[PDB]
Amino acid sequence: GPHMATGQDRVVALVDMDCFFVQVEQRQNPHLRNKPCAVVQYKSWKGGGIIAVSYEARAFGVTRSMWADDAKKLCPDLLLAQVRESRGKANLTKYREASVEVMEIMSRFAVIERASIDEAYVDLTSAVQERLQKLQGQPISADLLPSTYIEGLPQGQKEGMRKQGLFQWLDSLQIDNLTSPDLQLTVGAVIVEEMRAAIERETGFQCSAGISHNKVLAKLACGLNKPNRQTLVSHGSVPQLFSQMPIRKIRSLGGKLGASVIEILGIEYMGELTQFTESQLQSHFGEKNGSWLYAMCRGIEHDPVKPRQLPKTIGCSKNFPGKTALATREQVQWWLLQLAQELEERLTKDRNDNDRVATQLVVSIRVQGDKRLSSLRRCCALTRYDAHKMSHDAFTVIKNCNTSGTEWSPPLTMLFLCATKFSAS
DNA sequence: ATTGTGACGCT
DNA sequence: AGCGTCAC
Ligand SMILES: Nc1ncnc2c1ncn2[C@H]1C[C@H](O)[C@@H](COP(=O)(O)OP(=O)(O)OP(=O)(O)O)O1
Ligand SMILES: [Mn+2]
Ligand SMILES: [Mn+2]
Repeated sequence: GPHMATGQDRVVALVDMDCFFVQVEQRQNPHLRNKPCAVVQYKSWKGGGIIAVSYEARAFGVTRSMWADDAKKLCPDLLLAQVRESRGKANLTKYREASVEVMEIMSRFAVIERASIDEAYVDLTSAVQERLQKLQGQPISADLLPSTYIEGLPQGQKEGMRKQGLFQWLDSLQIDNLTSPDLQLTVGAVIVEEMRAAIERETGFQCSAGISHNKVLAKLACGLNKPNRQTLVSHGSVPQLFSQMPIRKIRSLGGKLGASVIEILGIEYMGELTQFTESQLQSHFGEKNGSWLYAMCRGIEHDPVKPRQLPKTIGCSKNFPGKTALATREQVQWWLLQLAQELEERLTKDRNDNDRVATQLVVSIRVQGDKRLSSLRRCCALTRYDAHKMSHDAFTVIKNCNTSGTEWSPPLTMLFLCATKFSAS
């Protein structure tokens, strides 16, 4: 009823760079622009593993996780850019530094939560109030929303439809009510157009975005119209949108929890969750998950945009699959040193840029025969940014996992070093 | 023989 | 603390 909180208090956007690693390589190498092309890691096994794919290449069926040899079967003219190799492993520095370029621009407009290397949430609530006060009642022109889709419109050529839906939306707006959530979302979308224009002018990178009242809806919205477009998902659009939305498409429901929601309740679509009481959902999925589901299927989520532009952890990982598994102590020591040297480089740079020091070193490994991705995770003190010391300490901490009696058994299929627990410096 | 990350929850 | 889930 009237006391029914509608979860319409905030304006939240999710900005995601289109095929980000590919764009980084296309900026650097103009020969790759506007072409089917992908970014690959390594090159020996089946041509390398594809980790990013241009939209031209996606049209042929090329996807992430595909081997390059197989992608070339689908797309014989596919162009490839290789991830840099340093110290025997893939090194993602070029893409981290490009991400920082973009995040720094986004931070001029509003508070950002770095959600991954290529995407960030934006809390636009205060920016919208400021922009509304600056407007003082004038209507919002379609010209201010040149790449915006209004989800669910029009109702009652793709660009033609986009413009029809946008006109229907803007005609319907009550511009004189500064408290209308729909108006607030629209102004948020204006600001996000400006943000996206700034990113493209100052980096060359294009991105898509979602604008809604919370992070889950903003992330869902972002994927509705890609690439190089943005989508506004209003509170009112939620019943129709969710009525045919597979549960696995909502952030955090793509895994075993979503599968159990489907199996236990006997439903397929997000909207079907509205038929259950909060207590019913809590009984199946726990107190937190149940309350979250009960609100989220109504379009309501309260998870804040956290003020956090930097990663909380700095990690270095390598898999050693099949016959590359490590079977000698020297092999284990040498790779621990390689990882620790990349970690030391990145940490020293982080301490200089961001005025902080890590204090905990996490060491994880995967043993051949383990079906788990991580077999053992142990922590030690990180007291100095010294690669030899970090590697000696990781060895000291994992050494009792060798069940042999110079050899290493069972052979190691993964090494992982992660610097955590940062404190101001 | 998806790899290399990175955030967060549970107990 | 160590392990598990989820998504890029
Ligand atoms: N499994 C992975 N392994 C390594 N890198 C990955 C993996 N998944 C995603 N990435 C990298 C490459 C991507 O360019 C970057 C951003 O991821 P993501 O937003 O999901 O897709 P994308 O930016 O490549 O295309 P788009 O967002 O337009 O669909 O992170
Ligand atoms: Mn992306
Ligand atoms: Mn992304």
